[PDB]
Amino acid sequence: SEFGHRTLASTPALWASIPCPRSELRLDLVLPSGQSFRWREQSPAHWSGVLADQVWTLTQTEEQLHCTVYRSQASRPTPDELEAVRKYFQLDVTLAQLYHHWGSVDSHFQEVAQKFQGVRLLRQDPIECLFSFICSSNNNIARITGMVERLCQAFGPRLIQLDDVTYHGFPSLQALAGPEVEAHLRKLGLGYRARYVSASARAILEEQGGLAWLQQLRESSYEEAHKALCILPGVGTKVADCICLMALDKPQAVPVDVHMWHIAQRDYSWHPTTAKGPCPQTNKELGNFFRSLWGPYAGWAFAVLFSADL
DNA sequence: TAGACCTGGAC
DNA sequence: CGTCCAGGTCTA
Ligand SMILES: [Ca+2]
Ligand SMILES: [Ca+2]
Repeated sequence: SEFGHRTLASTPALWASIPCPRSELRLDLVLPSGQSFRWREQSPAHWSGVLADQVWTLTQTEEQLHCTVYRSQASRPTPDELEAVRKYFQLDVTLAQLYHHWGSVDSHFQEVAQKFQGVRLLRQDPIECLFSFICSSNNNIARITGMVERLCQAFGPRLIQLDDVTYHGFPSLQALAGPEVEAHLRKLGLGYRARYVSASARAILEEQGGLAWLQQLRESSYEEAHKALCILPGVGTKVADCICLMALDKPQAVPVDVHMWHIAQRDYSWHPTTAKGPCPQTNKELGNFFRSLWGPYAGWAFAVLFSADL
C-alpha cells in the first residue's frame, strides 16, 4: 500500500478530484497519442508521469479526474498543485464547445468525433516539448518514447522511485548543452538526432539569449514563433508546428506529416492547388486548408483526427 | 527537387 | 532477411 504506484482503490485518502467529465477529457486518448511521451499506464486506467516537476498518477471516473502526487509525508494534492494539473490539461478550454463548432462546419468531423471525445491538447513545457520532438523526426511513437526516457534518465534530475521505476525531471538547457552530450546520446540510441539535441541546446544558450528567448515565444505570434523555432538545428516546419501547437499557445498551428496527408486525401479528397506530392509548399497549403475549414483552433481539431486514426 | 540518415518493429 | 515506415530535416 505504502509502496509502488497508487490506484484509486489502494490509497483512497491520497487522492483528490477535479470535476471533469469524460466528454472533456480521455486520458487514454490524450496521454499516449504522441503529444507528450512522459506518461505510462502503470496499472490499468492509471497514468503516471512527471507534471510540473513532480510525479503524479491520474485516473478517471465518469465525472471526475482523480489525481495523486508523490512529493515528505504522503497526503492528497493541494488546491494549488491541482491547479497545475488543470493548467496542464487546459481545462478552461471547453471541448464540447469546440467539438460543436467543428462539427457544424464539417460533417466528417461530426462523424468521427462522436466516437472519439475528450481529445484535447496538453499545454507542454517549452524545453521538454522542443527536445522531445527534436527526437520525433522520421521516427515512431514507441521509439521516441524510449529515447526521451533514456534522455531524462541520463540528464534529468532524479525525482522519486516507484516500484522499479525511477522518475526524472526533464533535462535543463545547461545539461543538454554540456560536453560530450552527443556521444552519450548516441550510446543511448538517439541516432543522428543526438547532434540536434546538443546543437540546439548550445544554439539557445549561446546565440539566442537562453531560456527567456524560448518562453518569449508564447507571447509572440504563431508566424513569429514558428520562424524563430526553425533556426534551431533538427527543427523543421513540422517539429516547429508541433511545438507552437503544444507549448507556445498557437492553437491554429497544424503539423502536417504523412498521417495528415493520408487523412486529407482519403476523408476530404484534398489535393494540392498551387507539385503534387509532400513538400514545403504543398504542406503549407494543407495547413491553410484545415485552418480555413476548422478555424483558430485547427490544431486541436486535427488532434481529434490524428489520435482517432487507428 | 532527390537521396542520406539512426533505429527497430512490421511486413 | 532485405525492405518499409515512423508525428522529418538537411543538403547537392
Ligand atoms: Ca516518412
Ligand atoms: Ca532548422
